[PDB]
Amino acid sequence: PTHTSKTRKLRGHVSAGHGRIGKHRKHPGGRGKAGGLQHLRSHFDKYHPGYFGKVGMRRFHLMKNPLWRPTVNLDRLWTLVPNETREKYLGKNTEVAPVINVLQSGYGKVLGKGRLPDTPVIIQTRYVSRRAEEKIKQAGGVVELIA
Amino acid sequence: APGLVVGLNKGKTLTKRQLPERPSRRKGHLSKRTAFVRSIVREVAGFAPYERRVMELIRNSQDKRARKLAKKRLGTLKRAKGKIEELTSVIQSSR
Amino acid sequence: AIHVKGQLPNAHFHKDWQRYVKTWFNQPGRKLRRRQARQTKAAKIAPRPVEAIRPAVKPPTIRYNMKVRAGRGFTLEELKAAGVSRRVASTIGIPVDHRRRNRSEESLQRNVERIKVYLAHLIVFPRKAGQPKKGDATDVSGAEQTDVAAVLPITQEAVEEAKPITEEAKNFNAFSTLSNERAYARYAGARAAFQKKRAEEAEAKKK
RNA sequence: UUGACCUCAAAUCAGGUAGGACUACGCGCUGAACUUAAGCAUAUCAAUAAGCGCAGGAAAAGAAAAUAACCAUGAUUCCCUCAGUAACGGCGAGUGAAGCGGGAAAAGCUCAAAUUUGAAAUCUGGCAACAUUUCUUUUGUUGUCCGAGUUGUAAUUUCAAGAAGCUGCUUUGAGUGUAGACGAUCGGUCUAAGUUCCUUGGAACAGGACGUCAGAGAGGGUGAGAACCCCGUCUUUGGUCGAUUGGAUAUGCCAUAUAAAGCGCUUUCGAAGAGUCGAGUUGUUUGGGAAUGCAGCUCUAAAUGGGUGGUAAAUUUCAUCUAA
RNA sequence: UGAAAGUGAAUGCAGGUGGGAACGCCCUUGUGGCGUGCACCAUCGACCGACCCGGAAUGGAAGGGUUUGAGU
RNA sequence: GUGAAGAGUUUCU
Repeated sequence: PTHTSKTRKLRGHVSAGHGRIGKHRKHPGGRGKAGGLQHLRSHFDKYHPGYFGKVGMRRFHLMKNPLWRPTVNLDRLWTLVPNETREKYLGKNTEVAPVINVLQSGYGKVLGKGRLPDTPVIIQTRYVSRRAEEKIKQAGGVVELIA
Repeated sequence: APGLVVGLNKGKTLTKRQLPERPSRRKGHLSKRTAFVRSIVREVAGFAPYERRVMELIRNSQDKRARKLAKKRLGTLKRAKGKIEELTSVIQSSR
Repeated sequence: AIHVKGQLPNAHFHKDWQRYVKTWFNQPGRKLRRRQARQTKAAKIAPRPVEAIRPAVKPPTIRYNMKVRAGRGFTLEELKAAGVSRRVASTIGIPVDHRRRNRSEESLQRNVERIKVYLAHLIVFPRKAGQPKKGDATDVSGAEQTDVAAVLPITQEAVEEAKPITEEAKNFNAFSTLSNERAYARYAGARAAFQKKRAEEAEAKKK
């Protein structure tokens, strides 16, 4: 609040912490971030490299909905099923395998990271990486593609 | 219909059904009464000067000149080709 | 000038922004006014439901096509399948959407099922009191205002918990199929051009 | 000569209408500069200030010539998010939307394009009569006559359709009086209680003692800090006007009520907005980038045609919509 | 990660080396040895994306690299 | 806009 501010302690000091020589005049190097190529170049080149220039193609009217594809890794596939489903199937030997719908969980692609249990499991996803599919096959499960 | 998110026929496979006919999409068809009215109007009013010039070019067998003139007068080449086809049909009917 | 750590400033306050500052001090008042307005409407239209029955539709785009939400109104084909005229649907509180069309039997059956449930649970007061006409009811004594959402909630599709792993699934190659299908779609036009050349440029070997 | 029609005049002709003011919000036109870019011209300030025209209680927008590319959505407006993102920018300073999704609220429709052609079935005005009133102030009906109108007023149709049939279909608008609830009610309230004693004080509304009310200890006044002195505060039924076919069986019932919609087999069909769309160029504007919108000039269309699908051009497909 | 089309992180105890907190076991008083070893730093590798390769219609699976990333 | 000439199916005077 105001009572704990530095201004209350600066009362009585003439320069208010801004010095007697340089003072606290209005904008002495310009306004905003102007001058980044001429007199702010030393700051720009050492703290914000790559600021000036053009790189890449333009895409007119980009819509992110067709590009929506969140990813999940293998070491979280068994976290998407309820606890009762995990107790029923994980580590057991059943005639049927649990089905994990990654799309319903809110992911577009299944990526291969971490390990999987040896219990078979069915993974439904729009996309899957090659390593993820190989590890799922090693674990005994299968990947069926959905839309 | 692969049923996947990639491919020529991608997408979830459902039970397709016949969509009902939309009367709005019937627009653009030529009616018998409208064609009769347009024929009468073409009988009463003559041809535009550019239409006559394109007709002369067609009768002189200068197809490229007729296409260029119709394109310049009517804007797009699609409209130019349609006008040339119509004028060619009228010339054939006249002959 | 800029000499401190952090990202470069990007404040969009070079106009007279203080003239058009919008405050929300009337937010509780607006909430109370809207609550009183809908309470007034409920008392005015009683015993009719406060909200009309809405169809269940699939949102567009791949980001939301896995969900189910409420639509604007039932289509003409859905009303015809449910045996409700479009001129009577508005009277009995069934919205009509002429723009939407049923491209799938699944959506058609889902919506006509919603209409049938609505019709079964609907009580229609006779226009002439004590003279029940065709389609009306004579048990209007117990009628009261009830929410349509409770009767017909918008239900998301259920997932399959488990199923046997088939040998066709075990032999299926998901990643290879995705790559091959993407390549097939990408180079479909090039193959079509090659087929056209293979036909036209080889027909020259006839004469 | 007269009459008819057309066009154009005049009347202090009969009846009307407009101006002006208010501008917080609203719809447009016109339109800067200071300033920032550490200078400065593009840019920015800003599609702002000033100027001008025009409304209401809201205005505007609005039921796709709309998105999307999906398992598809579905009038308009507003909020959150998209997003300080795509994009624009001496790519410098800076600027900067839209689809989807969630919510508030939801309401749909009307004409022109058709031969009623066995009947202009349409409308205004004068006169007269009969009703009506927030109201002797308001608003209609009927009769007759004269005008408008065939260079087109009525009816079924508006593309979601629909018409002509063929063809089985089924059946309804308007006065009064009682019990709860509704704008305002008010003859305005049963709406509760100390002004007892002692001290100080000019004055007790201060302190102390003895009490009281409280669904009322919010506030104000009274000669100083008053729940009980006063106005008030809290709770609380009933008189009256009006709506009282506002609603209930709105009774008792006036008399609506015999000609009018609906699904369905079937075909013939199915009229759909022009100096408009579109193209070029110029200016301006936009995030819109080989033109986002607007405007001037030139050219100037078509009927499965035309618009849109955010990179200019040609060709072939597809999706969506149906402008002027 | 790349401009993008796209691809997309375990050889191992989720690796080795050095210092290293705390703890445990001994020697005897030491600025003592032994065993693991949190955090952090330095370093040698492994994996993912990009690039440069060979590269045995479409695909780039294995083998690589003096490299490159705001990665595991 | 309307009518006559001229120039090596047309528009220049």
